[PDB]
Amino acid sequence: NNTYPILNQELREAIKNPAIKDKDHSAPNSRPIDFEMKKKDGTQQFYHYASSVKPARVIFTDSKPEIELGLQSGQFWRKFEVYEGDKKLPIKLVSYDTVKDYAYIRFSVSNGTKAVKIVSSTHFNNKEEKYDYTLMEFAQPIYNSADKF
Amino acid sequence: NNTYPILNQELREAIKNPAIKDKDHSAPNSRPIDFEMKKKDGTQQFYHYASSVKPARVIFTDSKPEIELGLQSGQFWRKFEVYEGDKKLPIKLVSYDTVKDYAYIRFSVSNGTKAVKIVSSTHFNNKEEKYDYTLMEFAQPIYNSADKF
Amino acid sequence: QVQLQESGPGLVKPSETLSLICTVSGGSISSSSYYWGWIRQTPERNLEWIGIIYFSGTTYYNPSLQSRVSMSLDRSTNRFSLRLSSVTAADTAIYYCAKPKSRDRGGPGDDYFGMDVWGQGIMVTVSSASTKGPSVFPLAPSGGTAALGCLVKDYFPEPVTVSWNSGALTSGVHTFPAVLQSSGLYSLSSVVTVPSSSLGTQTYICNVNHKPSNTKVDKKVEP
Amino acid sequence: AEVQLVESGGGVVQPGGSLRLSCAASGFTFNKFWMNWVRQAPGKGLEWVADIQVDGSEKNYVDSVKGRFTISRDNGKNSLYLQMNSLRAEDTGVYYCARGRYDYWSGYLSPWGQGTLVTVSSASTKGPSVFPLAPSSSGGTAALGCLVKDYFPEPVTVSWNSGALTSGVHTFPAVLQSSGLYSLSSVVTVPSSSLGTQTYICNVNHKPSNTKVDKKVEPKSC
Amino acid sequence: QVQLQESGPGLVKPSETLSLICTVSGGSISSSSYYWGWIRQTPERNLEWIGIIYFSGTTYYNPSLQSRVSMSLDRSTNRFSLRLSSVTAADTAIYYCAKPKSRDRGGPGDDYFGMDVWGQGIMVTVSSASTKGPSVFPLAPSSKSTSGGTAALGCLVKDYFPEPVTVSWNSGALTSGVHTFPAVLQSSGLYSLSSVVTVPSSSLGTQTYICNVNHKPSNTKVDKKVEPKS
Amino acid sequence: EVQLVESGGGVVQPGGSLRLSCAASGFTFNKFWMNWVRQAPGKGLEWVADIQVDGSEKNYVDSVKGRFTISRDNGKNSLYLQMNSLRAEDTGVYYCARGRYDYWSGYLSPWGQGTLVTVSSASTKGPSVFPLAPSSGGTAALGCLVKDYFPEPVTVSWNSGALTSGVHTFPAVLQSSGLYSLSSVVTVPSSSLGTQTYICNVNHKPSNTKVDKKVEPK
Amino acid sequence: DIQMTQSPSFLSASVGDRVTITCRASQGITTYLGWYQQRPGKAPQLLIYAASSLQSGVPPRFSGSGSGTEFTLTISSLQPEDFATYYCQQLNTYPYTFGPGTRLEIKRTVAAPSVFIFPPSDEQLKSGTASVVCLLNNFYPREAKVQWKVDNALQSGNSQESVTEQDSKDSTYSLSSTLTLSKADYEKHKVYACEVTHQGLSSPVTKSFNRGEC
Amino acid sequence: DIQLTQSPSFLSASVADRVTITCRASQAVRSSLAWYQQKPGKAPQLLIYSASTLENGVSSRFSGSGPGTEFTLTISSLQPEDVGTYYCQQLNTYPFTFGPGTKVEIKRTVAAPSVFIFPPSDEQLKSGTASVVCLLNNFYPREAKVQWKVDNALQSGNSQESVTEQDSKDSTYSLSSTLTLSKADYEKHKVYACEVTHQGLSSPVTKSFNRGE
Amino acid sequence: DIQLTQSPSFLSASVADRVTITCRASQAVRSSLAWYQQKPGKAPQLLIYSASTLENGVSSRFSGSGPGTEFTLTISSLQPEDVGTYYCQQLNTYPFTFGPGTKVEIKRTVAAPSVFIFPPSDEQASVVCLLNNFYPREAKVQWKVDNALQSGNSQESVTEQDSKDSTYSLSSTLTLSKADYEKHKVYACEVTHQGLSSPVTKSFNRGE
Amino acid sequence: DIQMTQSPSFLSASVGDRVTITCRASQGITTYLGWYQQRPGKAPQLLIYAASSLQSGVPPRFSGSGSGTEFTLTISSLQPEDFATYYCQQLNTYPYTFGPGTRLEIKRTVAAPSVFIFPPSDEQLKSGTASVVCLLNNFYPREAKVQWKVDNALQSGNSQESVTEQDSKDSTYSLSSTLTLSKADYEKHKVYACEVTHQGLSSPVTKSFNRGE
Repeated sequence: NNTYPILNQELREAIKNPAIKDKDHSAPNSRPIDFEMKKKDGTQQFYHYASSVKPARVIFTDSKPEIELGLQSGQFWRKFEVYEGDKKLPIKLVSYDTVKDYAYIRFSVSNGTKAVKIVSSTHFNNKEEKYDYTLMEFAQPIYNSADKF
Repeated sequence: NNTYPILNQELREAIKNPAIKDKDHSAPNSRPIDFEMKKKDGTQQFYHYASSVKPARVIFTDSKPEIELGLQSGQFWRKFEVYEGDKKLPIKLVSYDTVKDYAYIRFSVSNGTKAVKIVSSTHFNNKEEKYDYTLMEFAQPIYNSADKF
Repeated sequence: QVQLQESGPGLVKPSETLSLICTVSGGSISSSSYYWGWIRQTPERNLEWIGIIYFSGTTYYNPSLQSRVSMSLDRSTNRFSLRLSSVTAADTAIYYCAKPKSRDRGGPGDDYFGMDVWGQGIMVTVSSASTKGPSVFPLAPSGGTAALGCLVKDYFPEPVTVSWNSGALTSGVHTFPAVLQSSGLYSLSSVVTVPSSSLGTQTYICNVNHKPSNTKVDKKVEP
Repeated sequence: AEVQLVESGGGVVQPGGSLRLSCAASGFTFNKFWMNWVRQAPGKGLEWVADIQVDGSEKNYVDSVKGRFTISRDNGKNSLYLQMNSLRAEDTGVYYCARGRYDYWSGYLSPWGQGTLVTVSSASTKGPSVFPLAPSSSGGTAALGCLVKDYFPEPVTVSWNSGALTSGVHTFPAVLQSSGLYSLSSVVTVPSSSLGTQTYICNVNHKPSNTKVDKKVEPKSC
Repeated sequence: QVQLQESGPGLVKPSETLSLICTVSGGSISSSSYYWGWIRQTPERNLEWIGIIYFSGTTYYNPSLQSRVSMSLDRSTNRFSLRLSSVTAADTAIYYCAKPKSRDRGGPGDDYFGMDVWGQGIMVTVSSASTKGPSVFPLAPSSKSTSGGTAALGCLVKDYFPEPVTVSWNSGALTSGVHTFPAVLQSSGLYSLSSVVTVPSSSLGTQTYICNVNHKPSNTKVDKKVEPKS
Repeated sequence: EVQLVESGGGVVQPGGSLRLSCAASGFTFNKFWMNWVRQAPGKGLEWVADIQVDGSEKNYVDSVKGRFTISRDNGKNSLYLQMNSLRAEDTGVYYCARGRYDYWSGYLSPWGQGTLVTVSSASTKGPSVFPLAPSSGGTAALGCLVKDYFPEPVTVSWNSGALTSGVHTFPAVLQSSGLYSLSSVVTVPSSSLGTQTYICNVNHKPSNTKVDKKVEPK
Repeated sequence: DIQMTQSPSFLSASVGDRVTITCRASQGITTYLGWYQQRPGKAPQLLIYAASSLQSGVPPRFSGSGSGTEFTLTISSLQPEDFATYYCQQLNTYPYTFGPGTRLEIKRTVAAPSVFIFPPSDEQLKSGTASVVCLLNNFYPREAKVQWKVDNALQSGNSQESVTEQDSKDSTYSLSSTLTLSKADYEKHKVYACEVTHQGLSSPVTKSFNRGEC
Repeated sequence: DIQLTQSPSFLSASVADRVTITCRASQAVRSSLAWYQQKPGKAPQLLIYSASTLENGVSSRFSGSGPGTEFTLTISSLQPEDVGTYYCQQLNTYPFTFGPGTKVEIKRTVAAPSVFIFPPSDEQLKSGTASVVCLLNNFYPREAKVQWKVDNALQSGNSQESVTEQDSKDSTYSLSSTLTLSKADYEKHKVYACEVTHQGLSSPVTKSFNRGE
Repeated sequence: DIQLTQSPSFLSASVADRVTITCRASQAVRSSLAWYQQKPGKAPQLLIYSASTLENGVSSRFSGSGPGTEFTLTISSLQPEDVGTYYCQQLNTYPFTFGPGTKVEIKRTVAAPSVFIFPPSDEQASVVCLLNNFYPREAKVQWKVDNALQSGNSQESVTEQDSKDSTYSLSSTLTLSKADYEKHKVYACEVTHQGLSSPVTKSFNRGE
Repeated sequence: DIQMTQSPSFLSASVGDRVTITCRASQGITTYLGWYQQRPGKAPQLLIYAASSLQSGVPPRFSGSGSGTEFTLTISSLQPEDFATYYCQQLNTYPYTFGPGTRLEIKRTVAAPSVFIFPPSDEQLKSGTASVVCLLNNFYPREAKVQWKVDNALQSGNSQESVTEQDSKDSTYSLSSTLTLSKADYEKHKVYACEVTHQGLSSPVTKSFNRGE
């Protein structure tokens, strides 16, 4: 087990945690991984691409490949859940850039994963603004270590 | 697994709950246990004895010994808290008899327990009449099966 | 300032139930005390604690009268009551309705200091009964001295009020304790002394009042 | 409050048929509260349908519904189910999810969900005919409209000139015809000097069928 | 109803940064729209999308301009900005401020239908040339008693840089019959414009006519009056 | 209910040691940050230390570092504070207190009820109870000075608790002795002063002392 | 079941009144009773539980009163958001039954209806039936009556209406009665009338057209 | 039950004397002990609660000593109105039991009784008996002999006597001897007399009445 | 960048004609396609979104099409206020690209222009010539001095077609240096047009 | 350290009133700040977190405002149980420091003390030490001032005082001042006085005794 706050709570609320205020989230034993953010009909999901740090990041551990995602406008993100097939992943919150308003999340993903699904929302107009389905497609299949083209 | 209401609330308020209106609180696998009710100087507590069902009950389960107390004049009891040392035992309200005005409360107590502290209050003259300390002392030590001398 | 008073009856058959009522008079709202008491006094002038009833109707009776005693609160009428079953001659006592003394600060409260206001008390005899009301005969008078009186004879059970001139003349009055005659029946004498210059002028009317038997006989003394 | 009760699963069915209603719950510990289903036939009031205990160990139904509906839980998924079989005409209505008022309290319900419509009726999904209610000619105010006849099911959304004309409009509640089909009318009260010169088009939109009609309403040829 | 308006300046030098503001003033709290847009129109009458900025301050630029565009929003003053850097003559255009069409049901929300209300536009020329203020010479009416009953008149707004010009006849009280021409570039580098109006002939003795030549990039504002001479 | 029960407190002398305990129940102890906060008699709150979920990180205030050690035991559900090398500045009430949500530092609810730590090299001593004599109409005041005692507390009552009205038991004051001193008074009619007698009930439970002293005119 | 009944049923009142609605149960209940509020098109919300215990968040003017069988909901000083239908539930014995409701409307000066009659389109008569529509517009109270007159002879079984929810700005209603007849019933007869009773017209008002020529 | 004992059971003391009653319990009773005062034909009145606290309205001559097992009621200066019986009551254990009482007599000068004989009335001439009442009105002490005569003939078993509880003002008693004898036994004898022995009389004073005159 | 094509680029049609513009996308774009109307000197106004829904306060004469690749804007019955360019925008993929524009000219009967020639003022020498309300747009302005053509000395400017009249106006300015101007007699403006049966000439000369 | 200072540190206020209290920091802290409530004799409790956010179980009348250095807590409608000390804490960087606090008390019309003075006992002088006590009974507000005089000479650094918690019933403070002197010192001098200044007395009021009687 790790000591990081698992997200079972609005991202708007977990950023308020002092334990991960501006915490170093470095991982030099990692790499860039480009990505696309999509709707159910294969189109782009425009808010999600616009408001997420490119490149995302694969960290290599002694077990299973971990994926970091910066998400911009952190205090305006509400629901943030990540799913592999129909199996919900536990999302760990690692840092909150208070100057930039950037939340850095991390989810362990299965060996060979090409793309991952995202149920999310935002805080606009004193209302929850929903996004049922947001597929996060990755530029290539995700693996253990650097043994991929 | 517990489905009964855990008393975190005034006793006068939790008796309004419909889940436990005239609910069957029988438990054949149990026995009588006599008890005293006493102030901090060792004297008797006159109201807490006078308005408690004689005798109490010890209900035997596969894990730990449970005591049932019937509290007369329930609409008039405000605070009701029970402690073993000063570790707060949770109090499950099992029944409220509507005709007779009697609440029936359960608390799991530790094995070998001789007595138990009670912080409490009543609703008299539109005011809170506090009872700081009441010791519910038992006739003999409380164990969970048939071994009581 | 709470005053208290006791309702009858004063005669009970052995086996049958003694049923008395206490009506809370004064400052009232019957949550002017946290509890209410009953005390009785046996013919040897000894006092026994009967039991209490709290504000909420829960009770605490003496372990020596447990199986027989009972109490309700009424709260709409300003009343609390005493019931006593399976009655013997031993229970022939004066029964007293009472209220606790409460503390200095934030009173009334759950305090066991003593009882401050008390009823006037009600006598309750237990007998195979007869229950007879009194004949009232004069006592003929004859400066200074000049005495006269009412002989209250042949009544059962106790007590009697003797009052003279409606309460107005209480100077010098002596209401005697009764004596058990060997008829089975009681007898009381009541006298007052007054000036010899005031005989052929003033008018002297007894106020003989009997409960349980509803008899009120007033009567003059000439001669 | 962060308390949320989000229902789905409602729809149209026929007599003798089946439907499972769902209810998502977030912002409270789900395995510490009773859950209830209440209903509302269109126009009429509230009727208690069912409740279910904290861990699925006790369930109650109303005498109407008993032996056809089953109430159900899943504390791990935070869901409340209502499996409705053998459906009748008297079961058509709004179906509210509703949480007990406190931890382990049975009876009193707050808060509720926003409802899911359930229609039971052997009529096929048909789409409306829009027929113009033409305005016939003090001479300062004239009324005109669209009659939206022979569609199924609810709801429809009528607006006027693409939303531009919002003022003095009345869209009426529909009426169940003995066809089994609905019929509603929208009316707008308008200046009479504007009848010849200003154009009125009503916008009928039916989601359950994919029918849109934009009918023009004008004074009759006389 | 929301309205939008674009603020200056309309001259920028080659390699400087183009800095425009858009005030959303007009019945809103600036969270009356999920995102806000900037489009431009080039001299060839083509439209290029520049980018959006959402309610939350996150932006999404055109990959063609990306490396040079920048947008903030400012809730207190109720505005969003476009900043465009390392500018060239390829960037001489009319910049437009915009707000998405939102569904008529549950909105505003994250909807891509098109843009319903637009700012009025604002033209931005890109060169070194120093702002010049216009000479304003009259155009001489009913030059005859062979006038046709309706007689023509105007104001030759000459010798200025850059664009635009407002010509408002009287107070804007007479819009009817007015023709403000497009301007034409000269061998100087300086723009020259005509703006005429045609009105009845026995309304000269009676009615008074003056042009209102406004030039925003130069702070110049002349009021030349025009009657026949004699 | 979330529960936090502290033991271990009491009296210790300058230089000395004391280990504090905190039993925690009604939550997953291994998923929350645990903090210590203190409060010196009469004064306000001041953060002491915190410890991460698995005892990975610990932070101490500057005053306390080098001397106090904070620890855990997730299998026993308890939190420790090992206080060595103890000072005059350290005498106060010491609150156990949990992070407000899973893996949240800093913000603290709920806290525990409190455990007094005293640091004073003075010995356990019984109080001397001395009368406060009333001197000449319209309402007189009288009392009992309870002097020269250690440690806290004292429970004073009057006429065996049957005199509650107008009674002001004051907070104690530390004297340069090391030893405490309290005053207790009552307001009573003047006409009830040579007849009705007034006898205060000083009970000091950290020693064997209970003194009943009578207060009368001169 | 335990039958729950409610006296006031429909009740007119303005912003500021002291309003009292009641609820009655066929058996003894103690105080095991709740009150609920629901506005048009919206979900319900609990007001009062345990007969008189006020629910968390709800403003202080809502009373609860009663014990046994008779019960009472009392709103001290009424407001614009308070206008709604109001339900009582018993929670003594299953089924936990509701009441029929008490609907609460905004009182107003008596307003007469404007009346309009509408022919059927010709576009409709090609399908085989004809609907003739009559609009009653902006009237108080709700109690109106619509009578359909073909050749001066009363209709029945063949027409159904629906009323709008009380308006936001003018506290008025509107009514739309729709007459359904065949194309064959319809071509025979000539004059089609809509007679209208209301307390704001001293006379029963009628609008007519003649099928074919104006 | 905790038994409460009270010493003495009876007490004759003079006006202005210091009187100290005592009350013990069979076990520890803390300060939970009140003192009551019962006057003749009257309900008890709380004097002292909680060992040593005086009650509202009671005069400041009554004190009470402090906690344990031995307790004390003191009357500093005893007055004529302090006649009655003084009870203690504990409020430590239930039932709240009482003591036997301490009866308090007031010592006074010896005083002669006023003596009056009364006939049987015209109204009791109707069916029954003749009852002849003799009264000794204001005297002290309580020991006083009565003697009924019928033409110098002694009596026994006709007459029951009743004696007054002591006055709150005079500190005096009174006494009512009623001779009762059959009506046909009454019309036999011609003079009746009531002879009175007492300290305040040198030799015994008599009172006759002789039928009708 | 998804490319859009509009056919035609320009169009001329009479009042009460049924008009149809096209707009093709280089890929599939479902129903994500809006239509705009730029009137002269005004910002684009949204006509149609979702491919076929009509916008608030826009006339019922504009229809939609789609969804897929080829889209058509229809004007049922063409009126003189419809002048200007009609744009096509896709919102499927970013950047939300537009089409080149369809310019819509209103066709009407042939009106002669009214010719007016404006003399210069004394503070420096250009002479403007106005052609007020004419159709079609092909008109020819020939400047003269002493009866001599002036090739090179002038530049012209023409308005966008009127919202009501369906007419154009032309302004032609002949610039000269003052030594050229005051040293010279008569200044004519010969105008050719389809609505003028022989060229019409307006002139003045110095000091009159 | 990041220093947390607080305004005001004592605040007078009635039940119904609309109260505000500030917290300020020596550096910038985003909205990383809590508000805590502690009643007398009781553990603290979380009211507000993240500058604005309301902890579960807190009533809707407590607001939280400010961002940067200056922070605000607002109770819109004040109640009987809101009288307590309120603490801000920064949670930007360690050490996670609290501020001195702000104390909320009940408001009352101004009230003068009854001043009493007490000699040392004869019981205590036998130790070799002597404590003279002054009582200021039942006064509002808290700011009073005690000046001691031995033969009319101001004392200094030989007295300590303490004040009671405010009364629930009459909202009044009470004060005790103990002048401690030795036996030799005490018996050198004669007049011992206690002077009390306050808002409700117009001159300072002096009580005195002379040693011996």
